[PDB]
Formats: sequence, structure tokens, C-alpha cells
Amino acid sequence: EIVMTQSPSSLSASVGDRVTITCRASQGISSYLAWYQQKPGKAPKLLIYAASTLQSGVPSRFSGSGSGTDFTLTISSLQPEDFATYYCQQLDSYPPGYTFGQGTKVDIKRTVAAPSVFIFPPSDEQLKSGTASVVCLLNNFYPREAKVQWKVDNALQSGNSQESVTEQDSKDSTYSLSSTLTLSKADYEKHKVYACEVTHQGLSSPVTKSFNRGE
Amino acid sequence: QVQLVESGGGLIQPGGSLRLSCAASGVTVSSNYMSWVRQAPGKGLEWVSIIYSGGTTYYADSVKGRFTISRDSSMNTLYLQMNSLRAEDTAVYYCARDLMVYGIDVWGQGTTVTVSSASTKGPSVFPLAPSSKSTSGGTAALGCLVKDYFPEPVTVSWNSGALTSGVHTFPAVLQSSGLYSLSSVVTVPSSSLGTQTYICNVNHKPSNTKVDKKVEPKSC
Amino acid sequence: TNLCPFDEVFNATRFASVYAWNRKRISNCVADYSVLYNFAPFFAFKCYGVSPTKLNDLCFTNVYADSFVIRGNEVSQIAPGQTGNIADYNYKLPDDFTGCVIAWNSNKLDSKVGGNYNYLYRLFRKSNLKPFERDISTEIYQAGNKPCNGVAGFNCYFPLRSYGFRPTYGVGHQPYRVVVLSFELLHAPATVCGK
Ligand SMILES: *[C@@H]1O[C@H](CO)[C@@H](O)[C@H](O)[C@H]1NC(C)=O
Repeated sequence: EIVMTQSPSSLSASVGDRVTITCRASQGISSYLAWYQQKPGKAPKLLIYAASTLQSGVPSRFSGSGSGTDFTLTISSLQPEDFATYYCQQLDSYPPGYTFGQGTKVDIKRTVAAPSVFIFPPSDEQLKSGTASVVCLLNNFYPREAKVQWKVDNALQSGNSQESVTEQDSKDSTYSLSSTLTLSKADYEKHKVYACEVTHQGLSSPVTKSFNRGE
Repeated sequence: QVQLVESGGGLIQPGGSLRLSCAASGVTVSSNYMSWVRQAPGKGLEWVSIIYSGGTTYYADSVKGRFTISRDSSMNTLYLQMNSLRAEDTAVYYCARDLMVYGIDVWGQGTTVTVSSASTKGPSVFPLAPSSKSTSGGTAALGCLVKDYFPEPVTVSWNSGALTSGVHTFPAVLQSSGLYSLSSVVTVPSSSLGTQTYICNVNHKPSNTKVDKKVEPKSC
Repeated sequence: TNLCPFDEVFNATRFASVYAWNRKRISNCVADYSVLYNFAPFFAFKCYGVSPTKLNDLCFTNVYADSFVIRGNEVSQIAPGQTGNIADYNYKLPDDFTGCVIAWNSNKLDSKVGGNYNYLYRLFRKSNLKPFERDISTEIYQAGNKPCNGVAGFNCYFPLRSYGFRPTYGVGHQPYRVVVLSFELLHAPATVCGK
């Protein structure tokens, strides 16, 4: 099987920038490659076929290049309707597959914004059920890359937490993230200090919001 | 009118069977390379099957022996018979007209297939109370935790829609229990937290559940 | 005592496209399979229905020499019971095929720096090819319900595509010259023997 490695995973660009996406096959596929555009909830849209041929109806600011293993998509002048996720495909019929790239998300570039951190202890109603869910909130930040580390009595917790990120806000171009740490009532009552540690580009040092169980 | 219309998707328990349909107009199915491409939630595109105009079919390794692509030339319809369904088959399934070296030009709107051993269950709504630690500076945050429901989706509003600015309803996460969990928070000025009452309205049509939960400061 | 013209097929300077494969009818001659035993390091010599060492001991009514050019990724289709764009729409071998298939990498011969678009292949066809069928039609393929009337555009595509053989391509996308030898033995006087 051919492996299509696409880079970068995400990039930030303002309107008018020259945007470049790279797609690499694990072996020579000559010119059998295509580029697609996809917006959330919509079907994919064909942009380039045969490595460098522009699909009918696609604006001329799009252009493909490369042959063999290294391919590049190029948007000469980024327009507002071009903020989306782009994929490359190996149209070669050997070995079947038609593998797609990992995808590149192109969001709106703006100034760096540090997140507002809020920690929420589990509700008394939920503790009555036997499950304790602690939620950490990262409000209105940029860029998307942000790291949340749970600490329980200063013990770094991993594997029992889940995260969710909203789409780039249509008004201030920021992201917001929630992280849910779930424990049984028994394990929750075994510890005292609950904190989430947020590191981000807009923070020179990690921010920690914490509480003590029962205060 | 050149378009592909998918149907047949839905909820089914693992091991069940499901047949997707792809009604075409403009493009002739029996004359084209027709392909099925699926996309799991938050993941990339994955090719599934293809049927040549000459009848040759080709399937991905993960669905070999389970899926069968077919077509009815009189109906001008493409079919995908999906047997022995698994959780990892949960994805939006597109039918498309493949042009090989000329790319894939015609895509359908997609039909949603969800494979889970979970039953329909209404969510528990818990308050995320705005405490002293939930106030960075000048504004505080409050929210609701919509936990343990199935299937998607739920809709959440605040004060019956009167509060819309600064509201963030996050996309749900699939828990190891197989039930979805979701949170919706809102940031307000700290001065209004005890002159304005905040109630989140959670609606879950699969279970006919409408729950209104008041979020109040926690009492020490 | 004429010798079978095998030199004219393998040592030909130009080969035909796969969709319009050339067939040389070889009959009433003395065949030397020892020069095709082991030509070079290329050992594409898969024989079906017949043994190579037994060819010198067998007489056939007619011997057909089919020659064409494909890519490396498609040689696996030139075999009995294969599927693909080449096998279904260009050159199909029967399920009971009796003969040998020969191929060798001709990247130093059929690939130019600017792309050798001379070699073509068929991309669109309404149905599959019968064994030993040659379709040289260039009619605009009607992929929709609207008739084409020889107008290339949407749902009306030219049924032939170019290979564009470049010498820097991958091995699988480099040109390969193929020679398929079919051995026929029907109710007729056998004239092609070995020695
Ligand atoms: C074809 O010619 C080459 C040299 O040009 C020679 O090595 C080879 O044996 C010839 N093959 C046949 C079948 O005559």
C-alpha cells in the first residue's frame, strides 16, 4: 500500500497570502494525484486532477505541481471562501486504495490570544449518581494548538480525560476547548487537589486553575 | 440536473445489515466508474469500493468479505450492501462518479451510518456552577454538562434563546461507555450572576426529552 | 525450411500501443525457443498451459505473436483471469489460455525527457473485452444520458489516455514491452515445430 503523507496538518493564513500544501507518496506515482477542498458538513470538491490540471470551475488562483513523490498545491492569493480543509488523493490504480492525505486545515490568521481558564468541580447531583466529572474550560484563544494537563494531588493524569474543540469562531477567529476528567465517586473522594494546567503560545508560563474537594 | 442522492443510512447494532442507495440523474451509473468513499467523524476520507462500467469491482481490505457494491441500470442507482457492520464502519458514506485520472468530480450529499451496541437514552444535565475560581477577571463562566445520551444529536439553548452572545456549545465526545457527552458554557459579566438567572434548555428528540436546568453559584 | 520471424517481433524498434496491439501471424516455419529461453536478466517468462522445456518437442498449427507496451504496475494483468483497466478494456487473455507471456523494462527505449505520449491506453469502455479482442474505436465515450455527437466535454470524454513515459518515473510507472505468444492446435495440419 502507498502512504500519502500530507503536511502541514494545519496552517494559519490571512487573506491574500500565498498558501502552499505538500503531499508525499511513499513511492513513485508519476502524475496520478488530485487535490480536493472540503468545508465542514459539505461534500468534497475537486480542485486539481492529473497532478497539475485545474478542474473546470475552480478559480485560477489554484495550481498544482510536482511529479513522482513530491507534490504541492498552491493558492496564489487566498480568498475568504478558501478557508477549509484540503486533501490529496493517489488516483493511481496500483495498489488500489486511492489513499487520501491526512488533511490540512487552513484557518484565519489573527493575533495571538491567550485562553481564559475555568475549572468546574463535579456537581452534587452527579456525585449522587456515583460518577464525578470535572471540566476545564479554555475560552477564546488562538492559535488552535493548546495543551491541557490534569493533575490530581500533583499527579499528572492521562487516559481518563477527553477534549472537544469548537470551530474557529466566525467573529473573533478564536477557538474554545473543554476537557472532561471523569472518575468514579470512590476515586474522586480519595484525593484533594484537582487542577488543569494550560500551556499555550499566548501564555509565557503555564496557567493552573485548581480547587480543593469540599471547599 | 446532475446530482447524486444517497439514502439508507441510519442506526444499527453491530453485526446488522444495511443497504445504501445512490439515485443518480444526469450521470449513468452503468457507464461510469462509481465509487463509495466514507469519512469517520473528525477523520479523513477513506475509499471503500468501486464498480467498473465493465462490471469489475474492487473493495478495500477492511471491508472485503462484508460489503458488496452493485447497481440497477434500470433504476440508474448505485448500491452498497453492508453486512457484518462494525463500530469502525461509523462514517458518512458518499457515492461518487470516479474519472480515474480526471479525479472524482461528482459527489453525493452523504448519508450517515452509526454502528453502536447502545440503546436510545436521554441525557443527564448537570450544572457547571460559576465559583470564585471560575472568574479570571471581570467576567465569569458558567455552563451545563449534557452527559450520557444516545444517539446524536442534542440541541442546547440558554434562557430560551435570550442569551446568545458568548455561548459555546462544544461538539460531543464519544465516551468509552458508548454514550455521548457534551458541554455548553457561556461567559457573562460577574456583576449579573445574581440579578440574572441562567437556565440551559436541553432538547433530545430521539428520547423525547426536554430538560431545563438552572445554573446557580455553588454554596459553601 | 523458413525460420519463424521471432527477431522481427522482439527486436522491433517501435512497439504498438496496448489498445491497438499488433498481432503477427507465425506459421509454416521452424521455431527456435532457445533464444527466448533466457534473453537477458529480465525473466518475465510465465507460461500458462504449456511447459517451456517442452516447446521444442511440440508442433502447433499456428503461433500468434502479440506485442504492445504498458506500465510496470499493469504487467500483472497480462495473465489468464485478471481484471483492471488493461485487462478489461485493452488486452484480455482467456481463462484457458495456453501460452507464455514475456515482458522487459524498456525505460531506456520508450521514455523521453519531455514525456513519451506516443503510447496510449483505453480508459473508458461500456463493457469488458472478449479474449483476443482489439478495439481501436476513438468514439467519444458517453458517460451520461445526453448524447455526445462527437463533442468532447462533460460526460463526453475521449476514450484514450496517454502514458507520458518519463525515464525518472517509478519502476511501476516505467514502460514495459510485452510479447504474448499464443499456441493454437485445432483440426489443422501442424506446421510450427521446434528443433
Ligand atoms: C535481438 O538483438 C540483440 C542485439 O541487438 C540480441 O542480443 C538478441 O539476442 C536479439 N534477439 C533475438 C530474438 O534475435
